[PDB]
Amino acid sequence: AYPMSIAAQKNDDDRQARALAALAEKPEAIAAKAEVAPAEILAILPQGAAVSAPADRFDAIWNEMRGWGEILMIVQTGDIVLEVPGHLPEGTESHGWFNIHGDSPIGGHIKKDNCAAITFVDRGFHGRRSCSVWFMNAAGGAMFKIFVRRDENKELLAGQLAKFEELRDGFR
Amino acid sequence: AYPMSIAAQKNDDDRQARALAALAEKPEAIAAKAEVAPAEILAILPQGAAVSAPADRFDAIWNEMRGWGEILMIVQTGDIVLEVPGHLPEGTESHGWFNIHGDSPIGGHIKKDNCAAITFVDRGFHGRRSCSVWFMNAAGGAMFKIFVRRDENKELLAGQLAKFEELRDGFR
Repeated sequence: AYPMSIAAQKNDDDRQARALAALAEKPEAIAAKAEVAPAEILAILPQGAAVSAPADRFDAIWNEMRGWGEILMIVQTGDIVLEVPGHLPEGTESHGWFNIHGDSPIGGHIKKDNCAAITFVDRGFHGRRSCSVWFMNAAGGAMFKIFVRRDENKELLAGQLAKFEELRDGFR
Repeated sequence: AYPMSIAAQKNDDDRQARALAALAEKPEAIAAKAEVAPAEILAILPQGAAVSAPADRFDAIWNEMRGWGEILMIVQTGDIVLEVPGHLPEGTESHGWFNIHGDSPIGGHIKKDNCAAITFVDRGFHGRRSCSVWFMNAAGGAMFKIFVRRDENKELLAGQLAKFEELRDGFR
């Protein structure tokens, strides 16, 4: 909106430069924080690796994932990474918050009105394919992430993976 | 360390003033963010309501709580409050991180080297007594919180509560 200055644009150009350069380690998105916000590193991944749906699809996507079986819920801050396996429960909504409680260890409150985008990330993570759904906030960071689980043989669960790909493809 | 200025001290005094004043709603600590950091509102609660142990007690306290049975783990950010019921699993440590994984839905990684204090909070929460253990970071915020559970009758679980009080009293 506001006019840009030569230095500001230059600062931007250099920022993107560091972004691309930092991606050198092709296979953690947050770690690649040499420069800017996670959503900026996501927009720089190979085409198809980061497919976003509009925030208004929040309820449809959540309902969809509730049928995926046991997934892995992950919330991360600079002090902790909490990983909780479980089925996604039904949620009720009031004043911008999506209150989730059901027969699952995954419970609490999601500030749904803070969601700016929902990005399906399908990329190599340290040698292996990783599939997850990132609910992004207005600041370009992940509010939380839902990961597709792996089986005994360490491979992405077939049935769940198919549903992820199916949903993700629809937004591509 | 560095010398204070009249305005800076005044700013501080006014800050504490807002803190105390905001506490008007005697029974959420974070909500009381009219002015400063959570640890500052904690240090303002009635004597005994917030008892802190030194960060070096991290392992002893975690081991202690692992014997408390099913507790409630809570991590909160501006976008989400994740509440996970479960037993605390054993953890291993490497490079400042406490990696917790076991027979429990509570799993992941805690940045143990970021812990500055562990505060036992025993206070009225909206009419009723609430007991929890806050692992604080250097910035005066809670990294995560472990809450004592309630039973069918909605009262704090007797056996668990006793262990909490016992441990907390020892630091008072």
